[PDB]
Amino acid sequence: AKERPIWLRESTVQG
Amino acid sequence: TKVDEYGAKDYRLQMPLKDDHTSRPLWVAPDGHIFLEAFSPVYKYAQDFLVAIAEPVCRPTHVHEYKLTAYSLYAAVSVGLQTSDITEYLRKLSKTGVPDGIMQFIKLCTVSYGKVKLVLKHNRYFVESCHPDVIQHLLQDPVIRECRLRQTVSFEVKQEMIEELQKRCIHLEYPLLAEYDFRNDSVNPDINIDLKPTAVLRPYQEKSLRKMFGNGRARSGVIVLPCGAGKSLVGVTAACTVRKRCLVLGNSAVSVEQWKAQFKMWSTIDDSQICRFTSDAKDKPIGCSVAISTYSMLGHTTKRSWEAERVMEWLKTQEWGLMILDEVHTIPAKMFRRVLTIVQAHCKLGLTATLVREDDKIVDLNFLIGPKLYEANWMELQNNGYIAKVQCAEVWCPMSPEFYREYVAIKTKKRILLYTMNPNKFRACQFLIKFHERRNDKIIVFADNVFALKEYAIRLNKPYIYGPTSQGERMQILQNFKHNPKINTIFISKVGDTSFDLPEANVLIQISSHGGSRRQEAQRLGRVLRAKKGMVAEEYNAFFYSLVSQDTQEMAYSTKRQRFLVDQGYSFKVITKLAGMEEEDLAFSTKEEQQQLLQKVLAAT
Amino acid sequence: SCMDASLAIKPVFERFQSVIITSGTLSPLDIYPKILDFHPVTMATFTMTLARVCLCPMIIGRGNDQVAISSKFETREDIAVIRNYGNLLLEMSAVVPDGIVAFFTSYQ
DNA sequence: CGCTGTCTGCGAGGGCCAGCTGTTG
Ligand SMILES: Nc1ncnc2c1ncn2[C@@H]1O[C@H](COP(=O)(O)OP(=O)(O)O)[C@@H](O)[C@H]1O
Ligand code: BEF
Ligand SMILES: [Mg+2]
Repeated sequence: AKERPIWLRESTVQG
Repeated sequence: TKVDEYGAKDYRLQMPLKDDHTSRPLWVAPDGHIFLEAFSPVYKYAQDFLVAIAEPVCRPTHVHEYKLTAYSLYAAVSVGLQTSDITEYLRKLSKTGVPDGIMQFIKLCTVSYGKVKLVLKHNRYFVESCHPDVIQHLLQDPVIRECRLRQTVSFEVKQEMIEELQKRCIHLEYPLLAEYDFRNDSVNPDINIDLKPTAVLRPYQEKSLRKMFGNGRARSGVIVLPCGAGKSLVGVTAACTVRKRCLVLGNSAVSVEQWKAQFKMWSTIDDSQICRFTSDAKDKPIGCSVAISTYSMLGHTTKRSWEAERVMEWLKTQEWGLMILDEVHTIPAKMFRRVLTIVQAHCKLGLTATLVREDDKIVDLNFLIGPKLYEANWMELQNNGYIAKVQCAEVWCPMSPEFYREYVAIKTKKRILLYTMNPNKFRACQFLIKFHERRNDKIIVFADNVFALKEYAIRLNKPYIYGPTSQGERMQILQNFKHNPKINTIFISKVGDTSFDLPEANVLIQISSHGGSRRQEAQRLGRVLRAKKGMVAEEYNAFFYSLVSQDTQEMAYSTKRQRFLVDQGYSFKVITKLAGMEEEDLAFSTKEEQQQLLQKVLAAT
Repeated sequence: SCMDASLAIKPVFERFQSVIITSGTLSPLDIYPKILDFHPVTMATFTMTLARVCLCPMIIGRGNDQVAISSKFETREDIAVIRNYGNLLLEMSAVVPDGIVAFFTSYQ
């Protein structure tokens, strides 16, 4: 149902 | 003032600890800073009292902080509080107690209200007070005597020097109570403005007006609410309560039209009464009970045209019971502040959302309009569903090596174009628009640099709005964007950062900005902050993206301009990289394209 | 049309030694001697006493909009007031079991 | 030959950043 994109949903930091 | 080893203001020798501190959620340092807890059972009661006496400094979701300033206290007495009531409740809330310095400070800035009053009648400004002694003290002051026109005692004062009088009155610890007794003013005819039953004001809207109309008389001040909270309705409701001729000062031709529509939507006033005074046209401002204009039109200093001059002559020679000043924070400008004296108004109501400025002139609103009557909490409204939930973000776009080679070396103010026109930044904007459009989201893109706005607009083939665009043309784009499904993304410039009502604009993107303008950032995020139809409180209905160039000066401004939003609890998640970009056919995928772009940017100079 | 009921009921009081006007849902007794010219011996109000509190009365003057819901003659034209009654009945119909009655003020 | 709409310069102003003096330890 129009879920948020991956970058907004979960951290994109390598650490 | 004792400082610990870790550069910390040691306040242990100053105040004690209350035994029942667990229930009491308040701290009060001798510096005046007040740290309230948002998880305490008694938060709701403390916040309303605290926000009135102290203007919030930061309000994260857990622990809020406030600061006590003379202006902050002066607002408390105006609404109805008293030194005994404030200090007693403050001591009751304090889990450590009020230091003697603050206790006397609160008292000092409460014996100044009511001593002197300013009354406008029959196109004449008078300094009214029931105590002759305080008036005599003012007369001793040189500038106060200088601006004089050349039991209760009143001496007339020339209109042109109202500002200087008001500024000195505060400096003399005798604020002028510019309070309007509209209900006992039959001289000015009552207008047929009435609040239609279909219009119901939300609890914060009504609470703000309650402070404004705490007594029978109407109070003049600045009312602050988050962008999209509905300040138009509150402004309209203020006119309905006054029932007198109302002057509304928007920010641009777009502002007045939305003001006009809101009056029709939220009031019974007939279309004939509503009028506009703008360069585009005028709906017979000579005959009108409600006048809508812009600071630029009224504040214009050069000689006015015959069409505008005739209206200006009427405006000066009139008595207004309520002068709504939209975008108050622009008032303290050098010339826009003159509009207050040019027009004669009894009660000045100020509506705004970002009561912040990069200069120190924001405090001038205390006497130019009045004390900050109200300030709603953004998170409180966000959870209540009155304003859409926004997932702010900061997309870190690495700088192109060819560009950075030039950016590091170049320092003659040409950097702004260089890192504004970043091919890496462009691709992120290009990808984001494509993905979000596929999700049926109404995108808005901002850019301070018109050059960048034009470069991106044609390249993506999307409508763009900025200075030269005619009022009708820009108005057309908004209507298309509001309703036309085909127009899903629009480009806007500094013109449309304020007063643009786009309720369905879920997504926002920003590719440029004017330095660290917290006002610009918070205002820009406002466009998409309007409540959505199918909005859900905890679903992040709207989104905000501030594209930035890594390892660039834009990083410093990006942090600087996020100060206001974070103070209200908004968290700016950092996006180092965007997934799915590689598998997308985005522009500037070859060094030749990027090489061509860099040369053009250099050519612009 | 007459104006006072005491005239026609006067013979009843005189002819008969005592009359007991037993009634339910009675608005306060003191008015009836004013409306009807008689001197009651007692004015007793009885409240039913049961192991279980059968009746559960309530008054709903405010709706979801927290707007006055009084069906005033001038306020009768309000759409919100009309909407509120429909909202109340709609919501109540969901919970109220089979059997329910709604009373208005007039046919029009 | 006149009147109205479009477009292009003059002049001014808002907002913010950066600078060479003025001032203080
Ligand atoms: N009480 C309300 N009921 C319904 N819609 C409202 C209410 N208050 C505001 N709105 C809507 O919210 C938006 C407010 O826009 P506007 O008045 O320009 O906000 P602001 O001045 O705070 O930026 C509009 O879509 C308006 O119709
Ligand atoms: F705060 Be709004 F956008 F006028
Ligand atoms: Mg507005």
